[PDB]
Amino acid sequence: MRECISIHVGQAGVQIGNACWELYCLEHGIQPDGQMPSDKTIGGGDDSFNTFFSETGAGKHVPRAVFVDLEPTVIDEVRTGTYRQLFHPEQLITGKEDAANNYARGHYTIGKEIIDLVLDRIRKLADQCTGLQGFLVFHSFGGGTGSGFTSLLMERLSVDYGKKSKLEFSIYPAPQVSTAVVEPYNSILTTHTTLEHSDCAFMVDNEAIYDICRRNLDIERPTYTNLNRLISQIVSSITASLRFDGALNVDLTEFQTNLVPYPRIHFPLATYAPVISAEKAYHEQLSVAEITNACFEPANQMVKCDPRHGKYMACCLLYRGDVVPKDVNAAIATIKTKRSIQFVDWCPTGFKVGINYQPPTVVPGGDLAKVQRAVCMLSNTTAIAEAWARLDHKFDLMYAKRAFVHWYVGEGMEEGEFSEAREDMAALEKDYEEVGVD
Amino acid sequence: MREIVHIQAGQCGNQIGAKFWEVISDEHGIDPTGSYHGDSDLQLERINVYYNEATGNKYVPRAILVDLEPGTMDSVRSGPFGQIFRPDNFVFGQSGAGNNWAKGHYTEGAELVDSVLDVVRKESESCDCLQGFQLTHSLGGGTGSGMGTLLISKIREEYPDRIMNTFSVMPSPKVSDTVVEPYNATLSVHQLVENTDETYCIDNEALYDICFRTLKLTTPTYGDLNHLVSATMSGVTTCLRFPGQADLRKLAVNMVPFPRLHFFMPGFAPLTSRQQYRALTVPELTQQMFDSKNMMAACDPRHGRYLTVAAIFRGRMSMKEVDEQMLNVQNKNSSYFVEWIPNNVKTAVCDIPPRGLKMSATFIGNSTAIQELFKRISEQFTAMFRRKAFLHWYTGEGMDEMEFTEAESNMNDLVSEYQQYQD
Amino acid sequence: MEVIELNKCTSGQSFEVILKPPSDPSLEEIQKKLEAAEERRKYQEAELLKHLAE
Amino acid sequence: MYTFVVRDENSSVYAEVSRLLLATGQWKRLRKDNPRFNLMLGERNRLPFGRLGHEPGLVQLVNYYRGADKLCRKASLVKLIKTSPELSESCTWFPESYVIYPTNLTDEREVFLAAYNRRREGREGNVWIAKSSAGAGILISSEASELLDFIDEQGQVHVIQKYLEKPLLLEPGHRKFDIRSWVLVDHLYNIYLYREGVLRTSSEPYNSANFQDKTCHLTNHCIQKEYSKNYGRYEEGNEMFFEEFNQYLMDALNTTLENSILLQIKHIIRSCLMCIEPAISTKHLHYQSFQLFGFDFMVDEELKVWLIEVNGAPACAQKLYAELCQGIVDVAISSVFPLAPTSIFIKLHHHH
Ligand SMILES: Nc1nc2c(ncn2[C@@H]2O[C@H](COP(=O)(O)OP(=O)(O)OP(=O)(O)O)[C@@H](O)[C@H]2O)c(=O)[nH]1
Ligand SMILES: Nc1ncnc2c1ncn2[C@@H]1O[C@H](COP(=O)(O)OP(=O)(O)CP(=O)(O)O)[C@@H](O)[C@H]1O
Ligand SMILES: Nc1nc2c(ncn2[C@@H]2O[C@H](COP(=O)(O)OP(=O)(O)O)[C@@H](O)[C@H]2O)c(=O)[nH]1
Ligand SMILES: [Ca+2]
Ligand SMILES: [Ca+2]
Ligand SMILES: [Ca+2]
Ligand SMILES: [Mg+2]
Ligand SMILES: [Mg+2]
Ligand SMILES: [Mg+2]
Repeated sequence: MRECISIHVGQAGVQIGNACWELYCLEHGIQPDGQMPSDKTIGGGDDSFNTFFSETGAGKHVPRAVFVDLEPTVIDEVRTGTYRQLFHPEQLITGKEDAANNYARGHYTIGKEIIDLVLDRIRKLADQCTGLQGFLVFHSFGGGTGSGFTSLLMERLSVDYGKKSKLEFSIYPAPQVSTAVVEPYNSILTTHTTLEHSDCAFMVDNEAIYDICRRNLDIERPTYTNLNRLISQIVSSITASLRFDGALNVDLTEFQTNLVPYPRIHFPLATYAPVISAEKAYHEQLSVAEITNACFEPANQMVKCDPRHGKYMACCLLYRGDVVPKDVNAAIATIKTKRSIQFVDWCPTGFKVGINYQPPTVVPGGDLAKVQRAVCMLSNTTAIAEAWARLDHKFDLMYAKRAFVHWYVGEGMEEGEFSEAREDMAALEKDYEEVGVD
Repeated sequence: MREIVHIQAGQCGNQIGAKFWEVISDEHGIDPTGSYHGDSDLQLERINVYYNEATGNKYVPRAILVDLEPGTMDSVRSGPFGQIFRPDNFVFGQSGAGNNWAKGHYTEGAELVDSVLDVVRKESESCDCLQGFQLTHSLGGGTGSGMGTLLISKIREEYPDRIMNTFSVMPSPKVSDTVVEPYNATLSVHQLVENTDETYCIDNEALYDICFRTLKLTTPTYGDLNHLVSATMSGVTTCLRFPGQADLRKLAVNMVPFPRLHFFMPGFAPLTSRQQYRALTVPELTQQMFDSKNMMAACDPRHGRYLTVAAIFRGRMSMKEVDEQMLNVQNKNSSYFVEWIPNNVKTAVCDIPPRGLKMSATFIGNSTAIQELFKRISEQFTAMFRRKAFLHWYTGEGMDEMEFTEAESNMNDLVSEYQQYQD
Repeated sequence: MEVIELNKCTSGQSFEVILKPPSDPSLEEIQKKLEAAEERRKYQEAELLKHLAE
Repeated sequence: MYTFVVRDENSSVYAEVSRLLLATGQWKRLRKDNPRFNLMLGERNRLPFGRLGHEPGLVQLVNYYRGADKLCRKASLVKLIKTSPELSESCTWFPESYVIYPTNLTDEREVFLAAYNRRREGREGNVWIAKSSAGAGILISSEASELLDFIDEQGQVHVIQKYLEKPLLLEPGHRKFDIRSWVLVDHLYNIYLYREGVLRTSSEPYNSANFQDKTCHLTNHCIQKEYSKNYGRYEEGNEMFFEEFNQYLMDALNTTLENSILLQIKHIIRSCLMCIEPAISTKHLHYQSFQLFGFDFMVDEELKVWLIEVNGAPACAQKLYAELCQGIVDVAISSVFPLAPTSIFIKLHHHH
């Protein structure tokens, strides 16, 4: 058994962590006070859920997580929230003034002061791991903390935990749920310094989660809670392998082996189905072929793009619920004959499938309906570069007039780090095109 | 605990600061004695941003009242909410400023500045974490202009990394006290260009036309003009005073694309005349809020281009209906917004409406049209400075003509800076 | 349409399907980049006070 | 008030649609870089599709189908017909074609020779034609040595296909020609055929004993108006419209354009567009697409229709710009952005 430490950075990271750890407890049957009746080994054990939870002599199951925010307003909810007894105070680190949506502020000005405190609070969790696998870092691109402080944390984790792996759960900036004009700057700044330090990153575009909530959940104006409850479903389906008995994606190392043949191109697209409104009278339960086929609809992709005009490098099917291998193959054959699936010529054309019999757990009073079977498809398509183009364009519109640059220069950062990061993104866009187009 | 220190300097500064506290004290449930009698927890949520909690659950406005003659501040202390202000926070002289920037900045004001700062340092030394300072003042007078900008220059020295916010009333010959208001304004504009992060420009001419034309007030008073400034200051500070997804620095990071271009045009809506009971829809709030006849800068935005725009909607309304209407004004007049700053228009909703209004909207624009403002001021300045008219009032206080020529060149540069970004 | 590595357990199963065959900075350099930015903040705030002293 | 942008100043078609949109007082034009637009008239090459469909509140429409290049490229169309089971290599309406990469760069060089030697052994007509997309550069010859040696002299991909040695000729004149039909596809993927086509005819008597002089073999509007010496003799601008051609078919062959030719043209369009629907449809996409096509056809002496190429950015005959463009606004633009007949098209229903 090997442990996984989760790190949540910035307001986005913390709230999404709130929605995920809320879900992990319901899935493993862990009460808010940290008690777990189903667990029979009191105060110890090397089970599958012990990769995310540690145990105390008092029978408490404590998440192996660290929350960090440069402003104490968002973490304070966790300290007095429903799950206040889950974590102990050392796991929740809070500053006094945030980064003002300024990457240079989160990375240099404020970061230097609190970086060592974080690492220490992390090293304390690491000292309980008999075989630490790596880290799951949740954050945003737009926030000055999620963007600026994360890249610094990754740089240090690669120093104090060399051989360990690190996965990301990034939030792509979307103007429909953001009041920050400089997030294109922060995104392209953080992706540049974090690239060589993240072995695999799952991007969730807030635009995509927004529409899935209005189109499928019939929510006219979605709240962060609606968005995070949905995002934690995907996160749960992506981490379930690490927390349940199985053979596919059993440790973090298996996420690069199965998803990232080339290093820099470590951004898998995700897709989830079904998303059914609980407020519905009652939905006709979808079959395996029907929910599988939906994995190739743009409507329920965590990033809005067009895989039909890219090339796949890898592909995983994570099913949860009443599914057997026979129905999976049956649905796959049907889809190849109708869909547009163009692979690269130096990767085999095939799918690794994983089936976990436990159906998706429904958050009491949430927005999602209880389904009998759901699937999450992790596919590494060059079609995701579209997201990088959009962002890279906006970065070009503002940087042409040096707009807003003074805010970053004023925190100690050099103006040349903009064009440097940008040229890196230009390189990352080229490496994507060298692999997909003919 | 992100606290803001308020400072009001001069006649105009104090009279406006007074109502601003009267207005927000009402919305936060604070009575003229500092006691809370509200009905919602939203009021006290972000209460410490502008109020200090004393003993017995007392809320004392974190504000400093500054003036060089007792007259105006005597009124506040005897006004409605006068008792709410901390007695020590009244720092005033006796010689007066004679509507002279030189006196407020170099001679009379210099004798009192060190004592006003001793109070500033007192309120800060209690703040768990100080966001920054906000100053209310006019630029055409002597104290709020000459001394106010002297305070800013000095606050930036003791607090070099805190936000310096101001509400600055620009002078207008149509609402003029003395002929030397252009002199005083040109001198202060240079201090603001250099030492403030955000300045809400408020042209008295705009306020007059709004009271005369839109509001249908036969003979406007400085009292009618201040009603607007109250409603406007209350709106722009909604982001800070109530729960919503915003501090002073974040506002500057998202509004000021260039250091020296940080002067904003506020706007309010509705602006009804006493047909005052008609319910106001969301389209109407938006069509008015962007209308030039509802702005306080006396600048035609169709003559310039917007760099960044913020809008706050107050009341129980449709947040889906707000989005649809904001996204409409942009797509119907995208020629007046710069195309090199993506999503440069943001919107924030608020559930607590101002006093006596079902729903309202406040407008914060960083438009290049504001150069037309600094143009008038620079015209009225040169018309007098080319003959050296009224210079003796200033050269007698110790100044020289060179310092006047430099402030002239300082603002003409500010105009050229707003011009290259309009193409 | 082959199926390989079929592994089954109480909590589920997993397998692989083949449709077609194929055809860092040290701790010294980080402290330097951080102290270099702080040095440029100290220099800037110096020119600010120098200007305020003038 | 709808807004649109213009990123292709060289397009003669959509330069008129822009003039018509502004003539409605309800469509405003914006700078070619302003992202707030309802309609895009994008560039030909490297059109940034990935940046469409991300502006909140705006329903954006583009005038090109992403991936349509698979059908509008010389080498792309060939590979699509021989690989798509919907068309098969035994497709009956497309001339036997092979993709040939120049020997300085898969490649069907040997498969071409196989079918070439088989024809040379069987006495059957063995006249081929070489061509490429980067041309303005065509060689008609009955020898495989000249065709292969000609492609090696270039540096881009070419294609060799069977030259119709028995093409239908018009009289008087004994001349060759081609047919151009225009097809508009809206966001819903309705396939509308413009009732009006044009015949770009040849003004030189067809000479099958001299493929060297390419004035009597090629029917390009620019070649006849440059290298031909009978330009504008029998018809105006080597352009015969469906009324005069449908009259000639009746006085000479005793048949109608609807039956002998149009039924075949309407079938080819269906089979081509139906084939690539599951790859370019914007039915569940965040933005919507619509594109105008121009198919070119050949007619042999047996009154069989052969497909030449498909143009994704085609031009139109001078006399038909007004009616067609307005039809674009009716069924392609106003069908998405309504304004405050006797359809000029012929809907080709199908199974989506
Ligand atoms: N999906 C999701 N996105 C969020 C959430 N909270 C913030 N965001 C996104 O994060 C972006 C801004 O980053 P923040 O996380 O708020 O910034 P931060 O990490 O707290 O850093 P600071 O600038 O110091 O506040 C915006 O584009 C939001 O859309 C959340 O709870 N869920
Ligand atoms: N296999 C074949 N048999 C007979 N004629 C042929 C032929 N292939 C091409 N042609 C002639 O060549 C012309 C079409 O050339 P092609 O379309 O390949 O060049 P192009 O694309 O530059 C002209 P367009 O403007 O239609 O795009 C037709 O007029 C036709 O007469
Ligand atoms: N809006 C507004 N402007 C005022 C008010 N009182 C004075 N002014 C303006 O301020 C300028 C004079 O400045 P003043 O307040 O006397 O400055 P002081 O010397 O510091 O007291 C004139 O141009 C007036 O138009 C007021 O109550 N409201
Ligand atoms: Ca146990
Ligand atoms: Ca590493
Ligand atoms: Ca004195
Ligand atoms: Mg934050
Ligand atoms: Mg006065
Ligand atoms: Mg062509």
